[PDB]
Amino acid sequence: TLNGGITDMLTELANFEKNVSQAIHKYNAYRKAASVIAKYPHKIKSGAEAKKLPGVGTKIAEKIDEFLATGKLRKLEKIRQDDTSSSINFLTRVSGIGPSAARKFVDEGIKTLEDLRKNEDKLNHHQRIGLKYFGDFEKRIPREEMLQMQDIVLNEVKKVDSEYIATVCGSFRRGAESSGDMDVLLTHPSFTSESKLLHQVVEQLQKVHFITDTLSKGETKFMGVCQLPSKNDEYPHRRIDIRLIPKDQYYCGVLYFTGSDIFNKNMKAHALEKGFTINEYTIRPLAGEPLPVDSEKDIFDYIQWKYREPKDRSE
DNA sequence: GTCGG
DNA sequence: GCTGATGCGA
DNA sequence: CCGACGTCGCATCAGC
Ligand SMILES: Nc1ccn([C@H]2C[C@H](O)[C@@H](COP(=O)(O)C(F)(F)P(=O)(O)OP(=O)(O)O)O2)c(=O)n1
Ligand SMILES: [Mn+2]
Ligand SMILES: [Mn+2]
Ligand SMILES: [Mn+2]
Ligand SMILES: [Mn+2]
Ligand SMILES: [Mn+2]
Ligand SMILES: [Mn+2]
Ligand SMILES: [Mn+2]
Ligand code: NA
Ligand code: NA
Repeated sequence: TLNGGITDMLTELANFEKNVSQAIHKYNAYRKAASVIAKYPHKIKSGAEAKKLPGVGTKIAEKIDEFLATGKLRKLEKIRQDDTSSSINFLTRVSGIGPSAARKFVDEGIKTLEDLRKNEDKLNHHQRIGLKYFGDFEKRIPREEMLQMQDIVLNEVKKVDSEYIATVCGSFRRGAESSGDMDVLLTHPSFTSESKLLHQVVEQLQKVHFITDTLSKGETKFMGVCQLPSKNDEYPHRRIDIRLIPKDQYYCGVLYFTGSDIFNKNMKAHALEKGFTINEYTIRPLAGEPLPVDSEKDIFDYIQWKYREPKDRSE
C-alpha cells in the first residue's frame, strides 16, 4: 500500500499498452517498474528517487513527477475519456476476449456487456463462458473457500487413483488470503518424461458436479469452471486450471505454477544470465541438457538465489 | 519503456 | 476438410 | 544510440 498510487497508475498504463496499443513489451516494462516500486521500502518523494530503481526510466520518472504533483495522470484521463480505448479495455475483462477480438468488436459497434449478449452468435465457446460468468470471474476466492476446494479436489483425485498427487499452487501456495482462481498441479507414477490421466480426473470432478464448464482441454492442461456446492436452500462460479506434469519434473512444474508471473520472469531472466533456461519442465545449461532437480531449493541453488519461500515470491 | 552492450 | 499463425491465457 | 526483453498449451479460422 506504501506506494499504491504509483503502482496502481503503472499497472493501468501496463493494461492500456497490452489491451489497446497491443505493445506487449511496453506492458512488460510498466509491470516491471510497478513490481520494483512495490519492493521499495521507502516512500517515493520524487521521480528521480524512483529513477534510481532498475526498470524505472526517464519517461516513468516524468509520469511519477506529474502524479505526485497533480494527484492524477494526463495520459490516463485521456485514455479513460476516449470511447474506443475505454471500450477495448472493458471488453478484454471478458475471459477469452483479448486485445485483438476486443478491438474487432469495437470497430463493429460491439462495446458493452449487452452488445455481447445481443451478439452471442459472434463469440467462441470460451468467450461465451467468459460472458456467462463475467461477474463471478471478477470476484476473489477467499482462502477459506480455497481450502474447501482443495479438500474436494484431492479427495476426488484419490478416488480415481491413490497414486495421484495434486498440489494446489498459484497464489494459494504463496499463502495469499484470497486468490483469483484455483491452480492444480497433478502428477502420477504412470507418467514421466520417458513415459487419459487428465481426462479421468476431469471426468470424476465433473461427476460430483465440482467442474461445471470446459474452456480448453488437452493431454496436460485443463482450463474450466468449478463451484463449491452450497446449502440445498449458491457460491459464485470459479476458474480452475489443472496441469498434468511428468512426475520426474514435479519440482520445476511446481516452481513455474506457484509463480508469481513476475517471479518466474525475474528468475528465467536471472538464470538466462547464469547459463540456464528454466521452463515449467526442466532447467537446462547454456543449450542444453536437463539437470537433476530434486527440490525447489535445487533450482535456486543452481542460479545462485537465496531460496525464497512461496510466500515470498509474490512480485 | 528500459537498459546493457 | 486440413492446417499454420494467430489469438488468448497459465 | 539500438533492439532484446520468459516459456509454455489449447482453440480458432483464414486461406487454400
Ligand atoms: N504470464 C504468466 C502467468 C502465469 N504464470 C504462472 C505463474 C502463476 O503462479 C501460475 C498461475 O497463474 P494464474 O493465471 O492462475 C495467476 F497468475 F493469476 P496467479 O499467480 O495464480 O495468481 P491468481 O490467480 O490468484 O490471481 O502460472 C506464468 O508463469 N506467466
Ligand atoms: Mn534506502
Ligand atoms: Mn491462479
Ligand atoms: Mn490459473
Ligand atoms: Mn534431494
Ligand atoms: Mn495446427
Ligand atoms: Mn528503439
Ligand atoms: Mn471458411
Ligand atoms: Na480477456
Ligand atoms: Na545504459
